[PDB]
Amino acid sequence: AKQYKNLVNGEWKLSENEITIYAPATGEELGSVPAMTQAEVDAVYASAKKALSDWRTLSYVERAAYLHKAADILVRDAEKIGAILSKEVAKGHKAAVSEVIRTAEIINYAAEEGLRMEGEVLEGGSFEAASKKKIAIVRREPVGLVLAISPFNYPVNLAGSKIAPALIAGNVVALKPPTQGSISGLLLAEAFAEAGIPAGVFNTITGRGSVIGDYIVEHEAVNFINFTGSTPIGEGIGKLAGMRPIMLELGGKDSAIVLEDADLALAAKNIVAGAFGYSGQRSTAVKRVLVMDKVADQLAAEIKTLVEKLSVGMPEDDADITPLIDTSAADFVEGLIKDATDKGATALTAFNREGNLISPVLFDHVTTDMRLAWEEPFGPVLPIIRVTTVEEAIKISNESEYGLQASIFTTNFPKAFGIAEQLEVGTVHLNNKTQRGTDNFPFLGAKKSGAGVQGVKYSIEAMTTVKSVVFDIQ
Amino acid sequence: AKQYKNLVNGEWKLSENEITIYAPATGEELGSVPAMTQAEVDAVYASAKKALSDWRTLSYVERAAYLHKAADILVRDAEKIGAILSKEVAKGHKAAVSEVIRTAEIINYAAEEGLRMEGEVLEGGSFEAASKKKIAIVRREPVGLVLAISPFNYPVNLAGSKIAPALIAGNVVALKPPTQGSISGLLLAEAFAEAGIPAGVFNTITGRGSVIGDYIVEHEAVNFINFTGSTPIGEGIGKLAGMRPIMLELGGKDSAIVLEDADLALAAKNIVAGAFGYSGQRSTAVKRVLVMDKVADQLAAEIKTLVEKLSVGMPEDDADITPLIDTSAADFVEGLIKDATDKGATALTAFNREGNLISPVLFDHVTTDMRLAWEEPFGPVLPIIRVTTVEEAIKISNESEYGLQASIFTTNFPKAFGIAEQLEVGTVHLNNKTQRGTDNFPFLGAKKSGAGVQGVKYSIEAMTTVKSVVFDIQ
Amino acid sequence: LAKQYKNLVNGEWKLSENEITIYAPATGEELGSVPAMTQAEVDAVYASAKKALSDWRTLSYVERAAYLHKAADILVRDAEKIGAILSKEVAKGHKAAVSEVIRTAEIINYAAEEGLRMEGEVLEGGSFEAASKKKIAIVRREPVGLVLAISPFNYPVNLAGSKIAPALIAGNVVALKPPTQGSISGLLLAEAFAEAGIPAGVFNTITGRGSVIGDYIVEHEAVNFINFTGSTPIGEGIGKLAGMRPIMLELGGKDSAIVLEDADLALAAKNIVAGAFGYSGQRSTAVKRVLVMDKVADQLAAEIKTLVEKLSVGMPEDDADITPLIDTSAADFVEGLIKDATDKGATALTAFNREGNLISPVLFDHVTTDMRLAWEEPFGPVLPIIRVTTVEEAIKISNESEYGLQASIFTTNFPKAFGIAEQLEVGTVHLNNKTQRGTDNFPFLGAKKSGAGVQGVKYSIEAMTTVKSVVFDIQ
Amino acid sequence: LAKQYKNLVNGEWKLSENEITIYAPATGEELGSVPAMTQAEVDAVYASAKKALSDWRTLSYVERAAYLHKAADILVRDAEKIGAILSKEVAKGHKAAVSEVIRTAEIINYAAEEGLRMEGEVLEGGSFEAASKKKIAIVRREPVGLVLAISPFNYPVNLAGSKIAPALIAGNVVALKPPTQGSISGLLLAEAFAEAGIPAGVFNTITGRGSVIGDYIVEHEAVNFINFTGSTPIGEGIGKLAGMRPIMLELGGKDSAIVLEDADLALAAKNIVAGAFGYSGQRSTAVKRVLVMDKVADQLAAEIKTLVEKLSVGMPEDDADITPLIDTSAADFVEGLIKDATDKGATALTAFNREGNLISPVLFDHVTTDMRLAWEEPFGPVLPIIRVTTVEEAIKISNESEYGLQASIFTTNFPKAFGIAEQLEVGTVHLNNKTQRGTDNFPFLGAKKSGAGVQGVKYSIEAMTTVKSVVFDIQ
Repeated sequence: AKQYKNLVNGEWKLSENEITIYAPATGEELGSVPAMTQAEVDAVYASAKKALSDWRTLSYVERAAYLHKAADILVRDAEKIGAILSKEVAKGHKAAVSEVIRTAEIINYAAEEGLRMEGEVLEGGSFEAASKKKIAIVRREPVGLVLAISPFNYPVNLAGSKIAPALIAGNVVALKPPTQGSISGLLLAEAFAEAGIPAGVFNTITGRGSVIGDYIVEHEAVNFINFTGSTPIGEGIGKLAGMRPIMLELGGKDSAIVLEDADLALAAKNIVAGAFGYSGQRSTAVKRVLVMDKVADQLAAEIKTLVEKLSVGMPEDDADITPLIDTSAADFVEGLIKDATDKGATALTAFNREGNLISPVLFDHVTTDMRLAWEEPFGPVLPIIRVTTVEEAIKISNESEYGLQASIFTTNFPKAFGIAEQLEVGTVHLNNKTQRGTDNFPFLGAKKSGAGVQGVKYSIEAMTTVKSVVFDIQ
Repeated sequence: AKQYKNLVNGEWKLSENEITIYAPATGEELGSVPAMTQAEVDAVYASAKKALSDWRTLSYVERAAYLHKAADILVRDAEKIGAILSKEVAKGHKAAVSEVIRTAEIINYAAEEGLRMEGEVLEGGSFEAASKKKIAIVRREPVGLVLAISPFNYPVNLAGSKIAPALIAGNVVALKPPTQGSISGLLLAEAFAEAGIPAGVFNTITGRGSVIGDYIVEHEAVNFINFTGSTPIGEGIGKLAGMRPIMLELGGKDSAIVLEDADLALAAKNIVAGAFGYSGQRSTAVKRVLVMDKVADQLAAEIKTLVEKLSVGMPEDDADITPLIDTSAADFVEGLIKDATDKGATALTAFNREGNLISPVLFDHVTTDMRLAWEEPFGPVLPIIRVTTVEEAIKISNESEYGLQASIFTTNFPKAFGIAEQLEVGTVHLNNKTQRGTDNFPFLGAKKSGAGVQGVKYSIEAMTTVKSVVFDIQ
Repeated sequence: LAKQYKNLVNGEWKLSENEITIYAPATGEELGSVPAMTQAEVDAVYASAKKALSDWRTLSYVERAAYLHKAADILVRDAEKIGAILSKEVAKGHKAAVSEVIRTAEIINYAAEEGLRMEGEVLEGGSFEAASKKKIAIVRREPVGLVLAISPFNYPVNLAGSKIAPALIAGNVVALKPPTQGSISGLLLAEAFAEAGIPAGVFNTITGRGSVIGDYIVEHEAVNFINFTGSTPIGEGIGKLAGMRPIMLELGGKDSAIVLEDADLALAAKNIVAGAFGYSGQRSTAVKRVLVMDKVADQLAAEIKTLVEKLSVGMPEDDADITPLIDTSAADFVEGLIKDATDKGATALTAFNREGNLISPVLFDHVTTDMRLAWEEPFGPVLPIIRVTTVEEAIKISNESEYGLQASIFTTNFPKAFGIAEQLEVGTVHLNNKTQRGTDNFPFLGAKKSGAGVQGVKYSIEAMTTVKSVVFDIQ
Repeated sequence: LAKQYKNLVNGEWKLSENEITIYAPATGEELGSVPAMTQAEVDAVYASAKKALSDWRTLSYVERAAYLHKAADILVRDAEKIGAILSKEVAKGHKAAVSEVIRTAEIINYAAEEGLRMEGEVLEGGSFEAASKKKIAIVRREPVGLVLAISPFNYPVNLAGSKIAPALIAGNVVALKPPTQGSISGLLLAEAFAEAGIPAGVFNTITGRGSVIGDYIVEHEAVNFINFTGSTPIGEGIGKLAGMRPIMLELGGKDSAIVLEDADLALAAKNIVAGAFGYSGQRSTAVKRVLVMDKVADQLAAEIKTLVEKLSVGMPEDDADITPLIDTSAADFVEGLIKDATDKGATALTAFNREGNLISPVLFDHVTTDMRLAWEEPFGPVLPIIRVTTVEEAIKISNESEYGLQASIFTTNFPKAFGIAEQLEVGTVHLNNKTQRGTDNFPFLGAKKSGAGVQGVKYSIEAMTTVKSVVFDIQ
């Protein structure tokens, strides 16, 4: 347990006050992180804007080199970092190390994607004959200062997924990790520091959201806000952003539509893996099964068999189901479970809770009057909602305020594509669980699920603008 | 003078209350536009969302046919529409007709640009070997209901520049013109009505900002806000946008940097043309001259002689300088002229005001102490600021809160490019006035100049999103 | 009614001292004559084209597009007039011939709008080495120069315009050499461009005997690009005569229809027959061999047989499904394939009949790969059904062909169909539908002997443009 | 010291019954020997490549990229080992030879990362016709098959890797035929791919005598694509042997450097001399004629003269600017161009000397269009200065050449330079800098006799790929 420091203008800085961070699964004290003041935030942003001029005028090759070096150090330190990440957010140990490796893969991919950035030459003669000698040389430029806010459930992966695309394009960056997860974000920062990233190009901010939460987002120095977290926090960010560009990755309630001709064994396998991965603490998780009545009984029984095999225990033992992030999270999940039971749902697996470790709960015969049909639990509970027509399944799917992803299980792929067109989501996975991977694919959501398009090349594009130079050929 | 009506769900609807419109130059009564209630706004949006489903399922070529017919109708009625448009916002008669013709060019170009919408196919094997059989089919979709808000100084051109890109992409649209400029916006709507646009696919809103101003923007049926107007109004819109995507075309203070090796006569021609067009009531217009001392005196003389040749009079006579949009506008410009005179600027041309018809005022020896060096006048007044180094011109240029376009006048193009890379603007014009065109080129502004990227293909991309369908090849 | 037709040369209409009489293949009716150009007259066409190139490539895209749109308008106006003669010249159904002219106008309009929004690119030296971070490349599109467009008899207007309009929008000049059978239809298409006001020499035509100018028009150093549709052997020859100059070749095919056990057999049969016997099978893109899993072969053969029996057999003016073949050699060849299959023991499910060069549609079942009909492109109304017992065997037999234009897969398992498509050596695979070139914005290409280059509108434009790079250092 | 080298054949190293001994062109030193393959041994190379193609193209992009990155890493490691031998083999400066190997590694790495993230497209039938609005085309990239790569003596590693890496990342298999003079350097490159673990048959080498296998390796049916850099006459012969198969040719140049009256003459002279005399002028891309406005010609000539007189002349081991030319025939040819210019009255501003095949750098002024040096590519250290009176004249003379690779424009008026560039019949125009292929992400192409196809990394990958369309109807 160390006293961790922020990276500020090439230096490691403590603050007057600090926040002690405990392992959710064991209460073990892991260390402290600084409680930055609003003025300390100003200093970070000031250092970053000063470094921006020299950073954006480097070559793409040179900026890519730092990112590649940082990714190499992350791979080297994957076990060290993953061990601490595992404790900090109660994530299975092996899964935590895999998160660090995936972050390195994304950083390397972003570097090589961004370095081949291309512009366009537009012909005035495409629009009016009199301007045929006028051409526009359109080149990309960084937006400036990117504020990256990562989430507790991917405190390294969804930090690097923001940082690396921003840096390659010439942006400078300030990372605000979640307090629960700030140790992991600082451990990611060290790899960038050791890679030699110039002073102020990349910095970190830590503190409680009461002191600095709104402040870091409102600050006029910030040119882009890239956030992953809860919908209510993300909606608040949208207001404070003003005219500034944003990327928001918010909640989800992904539907898994199972038609009558589906491969029920494949459906059940994917639904359980996607729904209960990391105890259901993921935006891109199967969170409601919309199953045609004719196959519902059998599908529910095969899902139940797989849920009962999920291990329930501690992160260090690589348990499928680990304790939730904090007591409020599990209290909210328990309330949803109770509301379903009170309204008549069938508990195919039994609710149990020891501390914040909730056993995986599978409900059948869930109806739309139950909170569990709509509210995102961020816990290990899955509702099965029976439907009688595919039109009903589409309407119930679309009635959700969320629209991140959806799955369609069916052997009729032309019909599945037609269904996909009508779903109000970013991505539809056919005969597979929802997921944001592979990380080159676009990742986005409709409605309250957020704004902007992620995925590596899409993040790069989102965090750049264009500069047009127009002249007349003579 | 007639009673004008809003296009709502295929019918021309009146309101209980109405607003009488008068020509700003003559006081002639041109007619009345409806003063909608919030309930009538609700009905407009309900019609749009109800028409969205059928509209988005049409083929691209079917949507393009409506736009082509609307543009053909505008060309037919260009004289008729321009004649009234000239009265409504005191634009030169010939320039008003040219606006309508240009709008049709944009509408046709948008139709053909958008109908060739392509998707992309991404390989899971680009990122990891285990996903080589997984591919993503990424296709474009509309964002939903687009609220289009046009400006008084281009009430047709910068209405159609938003409507056509939206429509071709399968969005539905509600056009909120400015009250002064609503007749022209409704005349534009007639062209779309006569083209047979399905009921609810395109609608108009008119009314008072105090009743429906914020209501139309914050309404939850609106999925995209596309606005051109003043920077304080745009800032208000960004706050009300929340998470929803926006496009804002706000103010400008475009600088014209004139170096020592410049063609001073050519610079003066372009500077005067760009600065005093439509009496300076344009966001993209030379609004300040940053000239090196050595050539300042000769440049000022060449600019002065050209300002003296500008005609000053009534729109129907095609005067270069016409009466400003309203008395508040002229009052504000008079105050900037007075503040510069009182601080010691040399008026190379005489300030004369007759009603709201202000004569073109050219100031020399302007300094950063004066309001005219920074504030956007939206009137026929042009400051000349002398600088000693290129670094000083760049610093003064970027110190503005606006960053729309810039002009560089020089014979050294490699140097001009290096300067353009440092200017915080969307577009840099070499040896030419700042201008929005050609309409296929990107049009964007940095800082308080707005958000998002316009130009035809860029507009279409902004007002679409993507839908990814992922599946495994077997 | 048998007019004497003229070539469009540098804005003028020119006869030649000798001529070639064109006869209707279905009736023998004399339709007119076309000039038999000398090599010296070809020289004049090419000299006029290169002269016009300088002023044509320097027009704006908008100006070039306006000419194309006008020409397409005129084609739509005269679609009945032109289709009436096209039908006679190549013995194509009257309604089909008119539809060809309409489809050509749609391609021309689409090419103009596709080509005018062509874009360049800006590349960063700093993408590759830090020392060149201030060096940028401004890359803009340019035409290749003079494009020789050679159209085919089976689409003498459609696959003339598919070359002319993409070439013209990008700033190329064009010379159209139709086939003798199809030259009248090509000159009628030329009328529309002339009336559209296309500048003198920007678009020209050439007609003549192959023994006089056949190789000459290709070997001429004035030609910078050859865009050809026709037979494989004739296309192979052009490949040698082209030298280093770029080419596009649209040659023959032997498209396979793979029918799996889970396929909708009735739908598969409908698509197979429509694609196989359209225009009497005289189409490079067309189902020319059914590879059917044995479990469903009997039912599929029965479904196909009943449709083939319903095909009409008659004259172009009657819009018969099966019209007379292009000439006597073509019909003899088809009869030879029919006789080899019969002699080797194939089952004729429909009756062979021949009146002149009008061959009735022949469906064969139980075809084996020792039969010529299994491999050789007939360009006639005959279709073999070949039974297989595994998908792997169907893939091997499909890929053993020297042709690789398109393939159809009929199945309800689309993930599997995609895996099969990855292994098929073809340009395009159609799922639960017949092979086809359309829609004309899609890519159209063949592997192996089926051709060279990628067509479809935007792809055809890219093939007939090059790049001009301007590199400078920012200071 | 002199080693016996072997070809890489299906993952094994093979000798041949006969071999070819390679000697250092600067010293006559015996460097080693390479096999003299027979036609049957060529058959075995191509058969092994075609067998490996199926397994190679079904790998993921990342897997293929990993092999390329490993090979480059090995190349950087052995850059001094390989550079030292390359220096001797083609009489290139020792330092410049090592740099060529390093640049090859850089190009290989760039091609790996460029190729792995190439994408397909989804096209809408509803863009062309309403009735097809539910039909979509899923268009993905596929390799062309076996790529024959032919590298040149002047860049035997760099312009081998510029073909091998783009070909491989796209899923093609490759056979590399280096030039005899340069075959050792080509086989040393092959070792780096072998040590990287490239699967057997995916990459192979061929060496032999042109009189034995010269045409055979190109005419072979197994080859699906020929990618060649070398002389124009050799490249012309490849075009006809290629048939319908796609090709890329990098041939000769006669790049003009147009110097206008407002140009910085001192900077123009520096760039002209560095470009014209690099590697003794043995480069297709290189200033080979100066077209200078007569008002500044006198001052430019003296500025060029001063720098030419400073160039070092000597052995590769000493890193001289001017090294011995590749062989005697090449020096004889350059001497004949120098003599023709002298005999026709040109002014020699620097003296002509020839030690063996080491020719001193000759600058000629007052060169006229009747002199062979004004037109013919010397591939030697001689540079003509040609005085013009108008920019129009400079454009005309430039465009009269049968070569059209690149051109330089030296001036302060960039809008005018851009207008001049549009009129130049070349691939790339450099403003106020020497002509050059780099940076290697930029397009590299030539007009007229200067080649065919567009090079540069991403352009090379696109040229050696095709498309596979899968079309279906949404329900």
